Amino acid sequence: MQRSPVEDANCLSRYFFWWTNPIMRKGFKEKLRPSDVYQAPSQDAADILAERLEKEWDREVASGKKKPSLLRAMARCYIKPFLLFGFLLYIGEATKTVQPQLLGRIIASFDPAHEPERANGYFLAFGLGLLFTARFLLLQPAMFGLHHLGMQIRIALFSIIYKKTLKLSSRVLDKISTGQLVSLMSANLGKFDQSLGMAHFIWISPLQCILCTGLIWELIDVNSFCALAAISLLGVLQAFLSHKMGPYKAQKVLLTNKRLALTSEIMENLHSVKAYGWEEIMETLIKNIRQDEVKLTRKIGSLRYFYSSAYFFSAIFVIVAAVVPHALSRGINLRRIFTTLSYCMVLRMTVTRQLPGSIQMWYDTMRLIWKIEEFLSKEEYKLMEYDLSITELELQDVTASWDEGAPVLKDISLKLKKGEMLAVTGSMGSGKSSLLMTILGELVPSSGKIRHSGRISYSSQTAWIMPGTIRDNILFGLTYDEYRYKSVVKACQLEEDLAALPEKDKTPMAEGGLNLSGGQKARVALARAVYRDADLYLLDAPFTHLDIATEKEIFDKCLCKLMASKTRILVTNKIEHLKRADKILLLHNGESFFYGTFPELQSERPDFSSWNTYVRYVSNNKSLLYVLIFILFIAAIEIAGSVAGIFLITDELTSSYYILYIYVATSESLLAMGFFRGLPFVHTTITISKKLHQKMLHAVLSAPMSVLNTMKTGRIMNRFTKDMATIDDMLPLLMFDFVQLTVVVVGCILVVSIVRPYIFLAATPLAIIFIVMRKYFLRTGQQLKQLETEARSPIFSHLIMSLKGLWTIRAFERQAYFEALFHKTLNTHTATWFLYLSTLRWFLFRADILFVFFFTLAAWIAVGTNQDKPGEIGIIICLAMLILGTFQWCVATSIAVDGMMRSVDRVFKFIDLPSETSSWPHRGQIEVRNLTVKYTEAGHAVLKNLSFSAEGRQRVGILGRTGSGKSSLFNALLKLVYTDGEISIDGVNWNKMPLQKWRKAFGVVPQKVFIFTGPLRMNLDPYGCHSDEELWRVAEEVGLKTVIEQFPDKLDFQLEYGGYVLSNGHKQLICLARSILSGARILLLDQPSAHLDPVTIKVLKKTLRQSFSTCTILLSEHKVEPLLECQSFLMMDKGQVKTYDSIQKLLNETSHLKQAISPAERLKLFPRRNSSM
Ligand SMILES: Nc1ncnc2c1ncn2[C@@H]1O[C@H](COP(=O)(O)OP(=O)(O)OP(=O)(O)O)[C@@H](O)[C@H]1O
Ligand SMILES: Nc1ncnc2c1ncn2[C@@H]1O[C@H](COP(=O)(O)OP(=O)(O)OP(=O)(O)O)[C@@H](O)[C@H]1O
Ligand SMILES: [Mg+2]
Ligand SMILES: [Mg+2]
Repeated sequence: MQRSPVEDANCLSRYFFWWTNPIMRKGFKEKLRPSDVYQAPSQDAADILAERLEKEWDREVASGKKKPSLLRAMARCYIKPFLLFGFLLYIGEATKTVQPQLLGRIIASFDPAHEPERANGYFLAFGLGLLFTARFLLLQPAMFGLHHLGMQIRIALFSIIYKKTLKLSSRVLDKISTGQLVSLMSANLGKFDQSLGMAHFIWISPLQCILCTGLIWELIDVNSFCALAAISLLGVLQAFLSHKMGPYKAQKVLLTNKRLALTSEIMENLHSVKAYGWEEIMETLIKNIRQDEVKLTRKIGSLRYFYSSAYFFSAIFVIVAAVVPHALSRGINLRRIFTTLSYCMVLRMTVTRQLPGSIQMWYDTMRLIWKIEEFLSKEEYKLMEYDLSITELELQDVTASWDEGAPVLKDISLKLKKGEMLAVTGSMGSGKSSLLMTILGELVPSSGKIRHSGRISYSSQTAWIMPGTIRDNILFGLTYDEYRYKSVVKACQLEEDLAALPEKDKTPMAEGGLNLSGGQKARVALARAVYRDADLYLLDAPFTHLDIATEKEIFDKCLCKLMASKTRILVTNKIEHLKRADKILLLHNGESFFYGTFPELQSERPDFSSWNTYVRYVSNNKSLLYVLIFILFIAAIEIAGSVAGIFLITDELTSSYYILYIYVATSESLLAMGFFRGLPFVHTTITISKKLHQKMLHAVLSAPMSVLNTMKTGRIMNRFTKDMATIDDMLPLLMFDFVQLTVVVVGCILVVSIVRPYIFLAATPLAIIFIVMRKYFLRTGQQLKQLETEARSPIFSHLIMSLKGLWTIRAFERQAYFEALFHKTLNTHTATWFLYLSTLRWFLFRADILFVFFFTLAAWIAVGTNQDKPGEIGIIICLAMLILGTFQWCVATSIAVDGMMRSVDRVFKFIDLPSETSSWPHRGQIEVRNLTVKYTEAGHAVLKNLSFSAEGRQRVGILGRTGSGKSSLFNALLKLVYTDGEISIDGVNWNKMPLQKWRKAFGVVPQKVFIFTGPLRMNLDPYGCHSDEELWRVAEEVGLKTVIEQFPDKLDFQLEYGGYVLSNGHKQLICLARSILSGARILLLDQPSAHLDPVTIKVLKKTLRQSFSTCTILLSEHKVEPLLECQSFLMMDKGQVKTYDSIQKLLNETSHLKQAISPAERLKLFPRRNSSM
């Protein structure tokens, strides 16, 4: 990307935006790409703004205040431009205050007498033009500069909070939810930048209004005292309505946050939710809180209507309060009423528009500043000091607990030398991870000293994968090597299956490694830890998804031979690992039973324990069209009354002009939308949003997996978060306001033109010139905006991803790397945003300069060919001056509404997203022949020529090497992937049946468990069509009853996503309980014994096999002891399945990839008949 031309440019160029010319011209001809857009300017880059603000905050915190404030630190580095651009806004708006007099002098000097003055018109008219043009010359650069400042504020705050959250402690990290932290940023991103202009009026409006009322006080009469009182009542009425919005608006945002949290859950675990068949249920779950939300929006909109309507209706009321009282005292003045009128309106504008919008921001921003200040002042993580003098780890009397400092760990003692491996072991929730967390330095111990050498590696229990390549995750910062890398891949047994992929290496992985298998994520995450050089290695249960063979090989080659002379701590429950290892550690409820060698354990007493966009929008709701006709017809007859109404006065009455000023001044109220006229528009434009949301959610949730796995979570979520909240909240009032301003201006321009026709002559040429200039901007800008909104998604997806696997980032000390990566994703965004914002200012500035030509040629053409002896064509200068003052505000909306309307197309893409359009037999007979499955169309084959059969209600066993396709078979059976064959059930297939009914036949328990936010009632049965004792029966049946009884509100216990409330094993136990209640013939089981103890499986199988009495089951496990119960067996090979009756046949037919792998305990029972001859 070439450097930004803004730096290498003239002042005159940067002021008038001449540098923008090429990028517009290129955008006009052809379509733009992310390659085409410029680099960000060097002044407002990420690294400089962060380094700036942090210093002032550091010293402000370091000074030792009673309460450190962010404003005091912030103000010291942003005061200079704020006041400098602020001064221009004051002198700019102060221009208005002197308009009444200059306007008032020419209209005064119209009819004093015929002869005294000639020059007065032209001099003061040219002066009015000079004074007018001085304003927007003075005013426009201030806005741009002051916006651009707000961008520099927001980039610094995103940077410093990210730097903070990366070093935030684990005790407090669990308390803070991710959704609210993201949603805090997602709302502000755009709004906060643009909002500063309104906020600067907090001292402008009070200073101006006192000077304004001081000048209108030149009216001695109490008449003036009556006139101003109309502004005060309106002003308090405005702020009164803003109060009533508060409790409704505040209560709604909370109710929104529930939905955005739930949509994030359902769409992250989108693979599982389809397999059960929970579309309409989830749609219903979303529809309730959605139904509750819209009810409040109606009230927020209805109050926000009168907020707008009271402003437009007040022109009639305010104007009569000046003139009619003055009729009592020294009546019908020559020129004082016009001055008074102009002072009355400019005052009204300030109280109605500026000051509420000013105190709107300051009241909002202080709470934002309070929360960030609170967030920056939280518990900080301590980095481990590295020193070489210590060579082996030392613990003594370690006691520790989460959120209290009963204890999690209690008085641990262990003494490990260099070049030794320890074996941690125990039951569910014994505290095996917490011991690693204390050694790691994440959890701080309360009473007990813990000492070690600094550098540590760590492999997590739930392995996570970065967005990039397999190489990137294995290397993970460190440089590439020839045989180091290869020895790790060879040792970790990741070489064969990696070669089998379509691309050899460097496969671009989706969110969380969905394109990789369950076991591969463990081995790649292992390899990561193996590849680096460190003193201590912590492997927290790496062999949970691996086979017996791969485990055996990895344990012999990788753990023993390759890591020889490295200290290891491995979590496991296998006799052979415990036997080979040096020292054992047996936890139980946070306290240790035994600590020593294996023969010493045996000598002890416990022997062995274990228009297209608009037409589609309007046509979605026909009720809005029946309103749209009403607005056009009434406005036309409202116009008809004014056209005819003037002539009645003009005929009775050269000097038929001063009434035209009052009409133009009074126009807004005459052409306003009444109570019956305006409210139906707001009602219909809400109801459309309720449907338009409900259509999208249904369309997105029912689509094929190849299309869904193409898209990331953020790309989808960005439609729900921003674009839906835009069309919900903002669009109704802006689309209301747009019609008003067009009807007023177009209505007014026609009727002022009908009198004195040749004023129309000036407007014909440039209006079309203006419309061309708009179409010139809209081609390049609107297109550039869509790039900016896509550039928003990588920020939050990078933020939220960082919080999931933060524990590793700390272990590998890669925090600075992620900051650098985070700034790159910002700089690409701000480049786009800065460019777009500049191209808007070009158009906005060109709109004003274009206005000067209309004005002067209207002045030049409107002139006496003969002697204009009344003169004062200046009054036409005055009529044009005021009417087109609001035209800038009318245009200002035109860009906002149109650009914001293009967010609707993004929804319309998702609505039109490609999708798929007797008693079911007790006989659970299933056969498959010549099946072939593929994930991506026109890609590689995962299965090829698969053929097998299962007997009616028979127990079948599936085996195979890790990454053979055991899950993909279940995806093929359930139709989540492309297939070529004929799967049969009772001599029936999908020829007649739809997918819905085909899905209800099965009972799934997937690899990845899915437990969403809500109570256990909603988890165990989302429909809600079961008895309590029926739920208690299955809780006893599964072997999950007691652990529920220990909780408060036993069955209505608030269960969060992730967390620590239930252990991993319990999440499987829940996932089984789903399939109990499902009531299906066929059951698909993808590794039930994942994080289950040997003790739990025996008590499971005892009671579980009487529940599943009359139903077929398809198991797929690496553990043998759960598997050996079932009848038939089938193994998965390179291509296809080959079947066997018994284990004796299976293991002997298999070529010692399982026979020589199973331990002496199964070789006790297996060779019993041969050896016991
Ligand atoms: N990060 C955490 N924050 C707060 N509490 C936690 C955290 N991790 C675990 N806990 C709680 O403390 C207990 C410690 O058990 P822990 O999960 O360490 O045992 P474990 O052997 O790692 O579990 P598993 O057998 O599932 O691997 C858990 O039962 C849980 O309730
Ligand atoms: N979502 C996916 N998209 C594309 N390819 C996939 C996907 N999931 C798996 N694969 C491919 O299929 C192979 C293994 O499939 P699968 O995950 O069904 O095996 P598995 O038996 O479930 O693995 P494990 O035994 O580790 O659980 C891998 O080599 C992988 O490339
Ligand atoms: Mg654990
Ligand atoms: Mg699998």
